[PDB]
Amino acid sequence: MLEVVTAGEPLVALVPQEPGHLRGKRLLEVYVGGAEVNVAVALARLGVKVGFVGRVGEDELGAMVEERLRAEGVDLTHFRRAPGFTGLYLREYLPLGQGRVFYYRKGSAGSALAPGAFDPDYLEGVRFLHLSGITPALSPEARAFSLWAMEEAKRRGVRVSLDVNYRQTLWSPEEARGFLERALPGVDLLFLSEEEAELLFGRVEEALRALSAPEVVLKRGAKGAWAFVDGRRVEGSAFAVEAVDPVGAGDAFAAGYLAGAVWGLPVEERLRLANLLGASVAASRGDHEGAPYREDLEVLL
Amino acid sequence: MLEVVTAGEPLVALVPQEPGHLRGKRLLEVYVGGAEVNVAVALARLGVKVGFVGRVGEDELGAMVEERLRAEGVDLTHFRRAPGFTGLYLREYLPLGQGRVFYYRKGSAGSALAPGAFDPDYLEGVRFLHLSGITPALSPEARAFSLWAMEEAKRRGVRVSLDVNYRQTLWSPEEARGFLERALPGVDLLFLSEEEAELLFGRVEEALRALSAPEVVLKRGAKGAWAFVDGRRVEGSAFAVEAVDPVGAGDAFAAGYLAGAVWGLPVEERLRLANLLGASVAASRGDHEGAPYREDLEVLL
Amino acid sequence: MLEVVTAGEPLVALVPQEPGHLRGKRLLEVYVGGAEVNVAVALARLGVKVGFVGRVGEDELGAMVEERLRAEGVDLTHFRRAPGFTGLYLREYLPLGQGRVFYYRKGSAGSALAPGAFDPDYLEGVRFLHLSGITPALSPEARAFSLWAMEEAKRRGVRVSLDVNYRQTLWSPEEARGFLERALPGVDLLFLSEEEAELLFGRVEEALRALSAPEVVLKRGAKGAWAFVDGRRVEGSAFAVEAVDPVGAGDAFAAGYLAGAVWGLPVEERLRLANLLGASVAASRGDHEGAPYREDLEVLL
Amino acid sequence: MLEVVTAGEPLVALVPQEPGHLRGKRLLEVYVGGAEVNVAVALARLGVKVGFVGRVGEDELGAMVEERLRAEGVDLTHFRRAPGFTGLYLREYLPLGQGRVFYYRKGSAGSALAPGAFDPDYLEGVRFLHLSGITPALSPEARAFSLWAMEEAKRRGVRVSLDVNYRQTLWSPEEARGFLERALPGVDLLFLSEEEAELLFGRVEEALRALSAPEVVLKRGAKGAWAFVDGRRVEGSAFAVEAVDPVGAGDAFAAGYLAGAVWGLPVEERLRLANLLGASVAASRGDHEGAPYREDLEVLL
Amino acid sequence: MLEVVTAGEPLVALVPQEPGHLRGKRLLEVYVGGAEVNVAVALARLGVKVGFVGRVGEDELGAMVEERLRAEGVDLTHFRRAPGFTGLYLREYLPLGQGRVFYYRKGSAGSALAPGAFDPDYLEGVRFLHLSGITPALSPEARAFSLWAMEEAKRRGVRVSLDVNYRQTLWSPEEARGFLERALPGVDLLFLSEEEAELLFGRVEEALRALSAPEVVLKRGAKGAWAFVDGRRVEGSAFAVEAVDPVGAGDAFAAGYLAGAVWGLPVEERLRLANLLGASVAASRGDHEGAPYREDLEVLL
Amino acid sequence: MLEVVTAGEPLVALVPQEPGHLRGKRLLEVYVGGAEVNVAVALARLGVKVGFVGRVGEDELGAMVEERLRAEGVDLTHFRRAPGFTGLYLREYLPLGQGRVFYYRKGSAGSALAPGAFDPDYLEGVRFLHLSGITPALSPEARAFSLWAMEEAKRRGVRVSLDVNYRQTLWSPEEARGFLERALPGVDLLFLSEEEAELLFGRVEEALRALSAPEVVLKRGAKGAWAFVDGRRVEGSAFAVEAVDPVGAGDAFAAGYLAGAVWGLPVEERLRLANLLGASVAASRGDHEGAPYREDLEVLL
Repeated sequence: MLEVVTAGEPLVALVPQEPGHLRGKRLLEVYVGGAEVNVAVALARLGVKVGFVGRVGEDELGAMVEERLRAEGVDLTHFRRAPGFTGLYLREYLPLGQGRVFYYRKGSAGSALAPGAFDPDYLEGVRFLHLSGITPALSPEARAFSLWAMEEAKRRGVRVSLDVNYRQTLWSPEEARGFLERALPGVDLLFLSEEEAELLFGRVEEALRALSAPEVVLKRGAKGAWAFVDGRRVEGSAFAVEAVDPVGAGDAFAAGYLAGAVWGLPVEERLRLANLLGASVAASRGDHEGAPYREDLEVLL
Repeated sequence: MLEVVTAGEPLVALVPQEPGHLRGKRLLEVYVGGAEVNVAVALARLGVKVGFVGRVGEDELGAMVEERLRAEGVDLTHFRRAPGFTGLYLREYLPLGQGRVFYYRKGSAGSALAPGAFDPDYLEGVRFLHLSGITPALSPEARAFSLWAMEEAKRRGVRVSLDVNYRQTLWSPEEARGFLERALPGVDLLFLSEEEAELLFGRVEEALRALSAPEVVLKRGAKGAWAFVDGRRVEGSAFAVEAVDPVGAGDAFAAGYLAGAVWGLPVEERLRLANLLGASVAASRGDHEGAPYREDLEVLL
Repeated sequence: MLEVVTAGEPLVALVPQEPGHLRGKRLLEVYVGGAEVNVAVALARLGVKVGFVGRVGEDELGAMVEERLRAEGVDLTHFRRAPGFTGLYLREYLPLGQGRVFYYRKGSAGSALAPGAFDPDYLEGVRFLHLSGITPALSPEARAFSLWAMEEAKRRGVRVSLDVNYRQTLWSPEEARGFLERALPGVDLLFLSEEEAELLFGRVEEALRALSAPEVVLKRGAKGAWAFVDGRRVEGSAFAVEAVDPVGAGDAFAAGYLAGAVWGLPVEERLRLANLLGASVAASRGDHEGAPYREDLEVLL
Repeated sequence: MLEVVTAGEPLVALVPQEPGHLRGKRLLEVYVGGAEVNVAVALARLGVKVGFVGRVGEDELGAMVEERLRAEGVDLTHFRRAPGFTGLYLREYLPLGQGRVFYYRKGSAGSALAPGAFDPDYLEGVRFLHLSGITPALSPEARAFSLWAMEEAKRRGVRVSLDVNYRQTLWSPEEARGFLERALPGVDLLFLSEEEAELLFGRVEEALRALSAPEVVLKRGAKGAWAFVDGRRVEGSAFAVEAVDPVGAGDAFAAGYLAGAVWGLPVEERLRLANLLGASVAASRGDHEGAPYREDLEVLL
Repeated sequence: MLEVVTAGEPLVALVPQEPGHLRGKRLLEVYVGGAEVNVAVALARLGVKVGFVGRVGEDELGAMVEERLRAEGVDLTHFRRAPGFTGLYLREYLPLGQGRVFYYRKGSAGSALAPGAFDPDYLEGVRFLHLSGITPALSPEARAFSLWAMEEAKRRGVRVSLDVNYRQTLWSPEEARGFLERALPGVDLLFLSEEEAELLFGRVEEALRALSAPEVVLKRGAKGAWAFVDGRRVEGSAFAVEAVDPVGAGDAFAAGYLAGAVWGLPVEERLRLANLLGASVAASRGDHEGAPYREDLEVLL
Repeated sequence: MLEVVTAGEPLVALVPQEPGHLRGKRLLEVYVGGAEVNVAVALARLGVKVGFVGRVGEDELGAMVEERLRAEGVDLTHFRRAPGFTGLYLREYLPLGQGRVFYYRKGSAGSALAPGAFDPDYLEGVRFLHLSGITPALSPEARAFSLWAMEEAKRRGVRVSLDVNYRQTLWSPEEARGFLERALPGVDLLFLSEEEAELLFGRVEEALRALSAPEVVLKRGAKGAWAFVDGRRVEGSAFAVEAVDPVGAGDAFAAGYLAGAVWGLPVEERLRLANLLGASVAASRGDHEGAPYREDLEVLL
């Protein structure tokens, strides 16, 4: 039976082979991305039974997303290609660290996701229901899907895990705050960035007051991160590793935390695991390339 | 002074390095494409003074299209980057020959082209205004621009050259037929393929009565091509070369025919030149990569 | 329910990117191969429900073979990674056509296959059990498994399909002849090439009297192929396409013929389908890369 | 006349182009490896007259090993391809530093090497006879070859240089200790790792007591290294350079030490040279790629 | 109207893809280089109106230099291909940092440049005239061109910017001192390296006495740099970034300083800008690849 | 003892990876070339004991040429690196077939060859001395060396083989004719192409009366070739293979003919062998890459 269920819109990533302006590249690398897609893959590689709910288009790029989700062993009971196109995006990372991203996903098959996008009995028996703030920001339907989804998960006695992921492209801090204001009641585990808390609440403190979920994980760059359970406040191991491709590192972190949770580990081990996946992904090119496999944690253990 | 002026929506092409399904590729080559862009660059390489009218987005792909046109020596007096994104498309050529394309250009800055897009006096003293049937098919504003453009060209004694290029993606054979029947009177040089004639008029014979422009060039696959000028029907040289990447060959063909015209060469030479350009492009990867330079026609001469 | 079940030793292929001696290559491409693996993946792409029975080692190459089969949708109920290593082989295609292969598979986890390797009830309700003459040649345990397998299939009314594939590396024409003469009674569909018939029976005529299975398909290079069913001899379509990487073409051929059979198509269509699959693979690099997807036969239809 | 003679089994290395699990790679880089092979190449590039004794198979990979040994100028009086195959291996280096290695060398032509594998008069006049602990661990014949070899070198008044190289794949710490226990009497220069001394003697101290050769070089990660001559104990320059591909760095270190010795340099210069080669190789991909040439030491001098 | 005019000889750079001796490479990357060429491109990318004076050969490499200068938007009123060849050079960067360069430019079309190489009225209205010490060292004609050029720039009320660039391949410290001794009277902005001052004057102090131009910029490795205006001595921000390809970093630095000057910025902002471009280029492979575009400075601002 | 001795200027070839103008390539492949070098390596691969006489510069490209010759087993007794640089050249093959070359070899260490370049006694006991018409064309010193060389060879009863290879770059058909008329008496085996005969004597008929050497082989494109020996005219096998990289094919042809001669094979076999070598090279990239190994002629036999 499923331990984790994540949902969202998968994307195909087009990245250059090295630093530099995208305008000067003549070759691009292809990867499968998407916040929840990255989390599903990372969990799946760790031995966690995960299911992914979503849609891709009936095109070559959608077929690519599906092969990857299937090769990795994700459950696609409610994942399928459907009329429409698969969204993609282009990334470029500049010499001195100032990167930029371009989207071609507006109106894609996967951006659809409306309430009822799958069968709620799927969630039955599942430990977690992970979502990302990107999804509800895609369209009104998705914003509705999100709420419906976590509500149907609560109704199933399933913990809701949410990764804020404030995408300024999708919506303004106001709408973001709005959704959160409405969604927060049902979140059990909330993943937040210091910059997000600060960009949506003024300071990394106010935010910690407002968004008071049973468990909050505040990621703070290379300065470890703090996990807030039982009013207590555990700090995480900072990392002195330099970023190869920092895209997807936050997704990996979230996945490592969930894996630890799903495996009933103390908050310290959950944090140690979170940035262990986060660091691995940050250390590799691609969105979730670098995510460690079960057998790997075992050996380093 | 300019001899030719083209106009349309530039596109960035993403192409795998060898045959096979796109779902399995991990690398894509980047090329600057677009029917009119391809003609402009080919003419520019042959030494014909050419200007391209159009828009790209204010992103990295748009900047890429601009440096390309600039590097080739295309006049961009009325070409510029504007708010919005640059359209792109993916290509795939299957082992046995069956190909497929995927577009990500809907709502791009380039498909905006509406009447009055450039200063008409730009066309003054110009020999040819070149357009593609792809342009009016992008939208009603582009369909209008098309007509307005040749109207302004005709008003200035500028020969109007039109490459049908029927794209089933954009419109139906009816709307295509509709646009044609309306635009034909302003056309002086019509480039047409057999399939289109049949796909739009039943047979390569009826299409020729209906679409009777002052000079009509009918491409016939490797069976050469026929040039209908002055009740006369010049037959072109058939070529025995295998297509590497046939995509931009028709444009290279028209461009060579135009260069031949702009130079006032006999129909026999325009065809020879047209077939030459088309083959060099067909034998190369990319949309217009492979198009020869004047110095090449000098030597081969 | 499964329609076809294949079984054998998977192999990882290492191939240079262009012709030339292997001693001079600095780069090798990695592909998943294996006669039966190739058939399974081709059928899986055509929508035929197929299961592969076999073992790989508990290494990185074995994990690679497994994700591939999983990504393609091959049932692996009885396929798994086991102690030992995964066999691999290097390939080399010389400029003028003379090729050479090098094997590193002796004692691999995959060449273990012995009688009872899987639960026989797996074959229940299955249309075909596919095997290759390469399998029984790997070892006496594999030679036994082979016979046991088809015995179990026949006992279940499952049609037994066998691709001779005489590998001089593994055994002599005598042992090959010996195995054949013993296995033939349990065979319903025999795929054979002219060279093998001659290399094992003197001439492509004697081999046909001796090896008289209910349905025998004799591949004849580019001279098409003959299908001998019901005293009838259907001749196949000859193809005029140049081999890029001929290696996995025979398997693609059998797979298409099997898909045609599983779909209950006339011998003419099985051959058309078999020749189609074989050509698409021959025109591509890799062992089974190039094999078409059902959606391709839909369109070409 | 020869200054140094090394012997062992050459291997061909298959490495991915970047970090990551071998299972996800589709391209591999080819290199010539083997402990003693790496030492022979490094010495040869420094101007030291070196001979290499060994065998490769009569295959493309063996031809590759020979071209490399010959291109570099090693003496192959007793090196030749012989019936059988050339051994190979696959390496993979994980994002966070946990690498793994897979072998396909068991039963290779080069694993043969039995006593008398060459003509002992070859050693006559030679300063050193370098061997690696990998060789005697390959087979009983090789274990015999080793002892025979250094015995025939002593009998020739040739110093024996041995690099422990404890390969846990070849044999257990017990057998390792055994061989050393028997071999130690004839070793003049022994190269040891701190981890080895610790893994075979409990602590980097006990080992220093037991293995008391006229000269021992204890490599200690990036913490320089200690050279033990005349009861004295010289320490080596630590290095603050990060590992690109640390494979073969120990071989390079050994080669630089021998080059210094062979050139009659004080123990400090021998150590400075040792980690100068070690650092160069560690700084490059491949097994011995990066080994500096004579002219290089000269310039930095 | 032009803000900056630079002149010299463009070169085509052949660099390996990674560290290592050029002798072992089998693939080389192609780039457009040349001290003044690099400066012109960097200025052009920043929005500064720049013109480049020079010559390339009538070969494929010259056509490549011109496309790049044109794509980037440099003014080529006085730049053209002319009978003769385009110079090239090969670079190699060793594992531990000891690189080497090989030239094939002697007698190239661009090495010509004699007094009158262009029309002095071109300089009219221009803020700066940048030159590099490489040019006058190429030939007697060029040495003459330099003096003539800056003299004609002074006569036009144009500030002369000179980057010493002591190339020991072109001339000895004596001839270098000579030219400077004669040229110094007309230099307004002189760019100097600490090693140069030291290699041509004994110590970074004497040099500062002798070469007393209205403004001198002394580059000091990663130790920032000092700008000397009004007897005052401003220091520059040191940088803790490691060199990817340090070739052209000095040109980029010079360009950033000029851009700041051309934009009337205080000496601190000129220095901040100088090493901002310098660092970007040092951070990328190629000669001027990595040079930032206008829009980039804006965003980081 | 040596059977053949070649001599000339080695060259390093830089070639793009696919057809197209050189101005647009960003990557170049590196190959060791040189008419005589190509012959030497081909013979060396076929097992013919061969020595190459020549010089390269003391740079990285020269070291590259040397390791190549050494790796192939070419005797370099009189080959060495000397002050100066190694010549290189760029190549470009256009889509439709029109090719162009660019040289950077003037004044190289290799074009120094003057009379007395090696010890004449080196030629003793040697079957053939092979030279190319390219050599005497490099300079008067090389033109002298050429004559001196064959004079010394003839004085030793060594057969002199000469491949005209008329290079319009080096000299005119008159100077070529002049050198020929003077050298011909010392020639025993003359390799000539039809174009050269016509380009130097009007028609492939006159050239044969004038240039009447003991054995003349006239290459005739794909129309095979004629071998004129003993008033007899053996016609060679025409080949129906498409040129991949035709550049070094003529040398591969001569080399095979020479190997055939050195082995004392009938003219029919020399031609068969010559055509075989030429085709294998024509079908491969590089100057002499593709040339077969003896073990290949063994198997194809």
